[PDB]
Amino acid sequence: GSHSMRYFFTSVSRPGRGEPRFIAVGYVDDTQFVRFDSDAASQRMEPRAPWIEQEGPEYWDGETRKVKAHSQTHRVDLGTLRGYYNQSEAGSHTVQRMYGCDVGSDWRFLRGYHQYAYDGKDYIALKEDLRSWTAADMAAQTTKHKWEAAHVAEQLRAYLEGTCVEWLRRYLENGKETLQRTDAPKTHMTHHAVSDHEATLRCWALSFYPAEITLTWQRDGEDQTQDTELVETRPAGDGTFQKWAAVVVPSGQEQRYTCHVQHEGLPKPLTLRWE
Amino acid sequence: MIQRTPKIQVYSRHPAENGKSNFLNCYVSGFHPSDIEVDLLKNGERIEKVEHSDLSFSKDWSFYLLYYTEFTPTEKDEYACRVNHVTLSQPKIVKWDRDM
Amino acid sequence: NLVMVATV
Repeated sequence: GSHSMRYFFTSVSRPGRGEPRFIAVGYVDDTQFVRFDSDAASQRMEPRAPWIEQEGPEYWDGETRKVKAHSQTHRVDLGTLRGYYNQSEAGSHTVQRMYGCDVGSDWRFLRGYHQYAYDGKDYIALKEDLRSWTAADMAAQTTKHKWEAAHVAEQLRAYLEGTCVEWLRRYLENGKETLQRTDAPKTHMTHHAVSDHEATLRCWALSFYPAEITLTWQRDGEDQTQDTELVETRPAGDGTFQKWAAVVVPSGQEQRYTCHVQHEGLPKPLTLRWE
Repeated sequence: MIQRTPKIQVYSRHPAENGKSNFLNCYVSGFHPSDIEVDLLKNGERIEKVEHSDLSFSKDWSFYLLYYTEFTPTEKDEYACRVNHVTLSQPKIVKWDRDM
Repeated sequence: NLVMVATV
């Protein structure tokens, strides 16, 4: 359906222990394709998807160039945020920045975004219209002004509506076998006897792509959300995902319960039943 | 100065089949700040050739990481995960239940 | 493909 490109930047100070940690990751949909890590050897932007490896020197030299410009801008930011907030040079603090663009099934621009965060909390963010900002508090107000006076949002809106999406569209072809795929969940159920008056019923979705999925239990057709244990959707490690939902059933009523799976890759919603 | 406690899942990449080689996963997520210490254990001993994904984060800004290592299930060996974080009063250990 | 990069 739709598709997205997103870059994630984690910048963490290490006072009396040197330069800041700076990590950059890049994703198209749920697939990472690149990484930068201040602490690694190459100081290059490295590929983490096999489709991107044959991009060329021009691409790699540029991404490295830019990823290092980010690194530096983030090295300054950490100090500037120490000041805004009147904080000690002793403290280790964290900055986070996420930006990316989305195309619809038309592979036509749909939306862009840019969020910045100091210490796990919203700082400033590009609003949906990509022409104005939302400073979260008093400190971010200074940035909001600074950035409006720099016409920062003009420059972002342009990247997001151009470079961003055109390259998102590029990658979707360069890795069409990976990215335009739809690995439907491999599903099955299990039954353990938590006691002799009870038994755990667990619904498994394995090896699916993308991550978006929905697992739900029912008793007599009626949802058990209140009484269901959902784990977070988790990485299998091979570019697919996993997830399970478990209910406890008083022995005898296994018949009453059903599990339900909704995914992109299923033509019809699966209705599992312990029957 | 927010602070989130790490969520921990210990699981295998493929269904666990004794004698057949696999990858052991320890997925920690929802924590803040980013400093975290994750080990995988085999019978209560640290595994040395363990790797981890690149630091990324969710919609609420909390961080998540996958630690993984090639391994082969046997009837005997008990594998587990050990996680230390600031929000954790003491190193947390989560056993690996192949048959979950 | 990366994006300046303005500081706070």
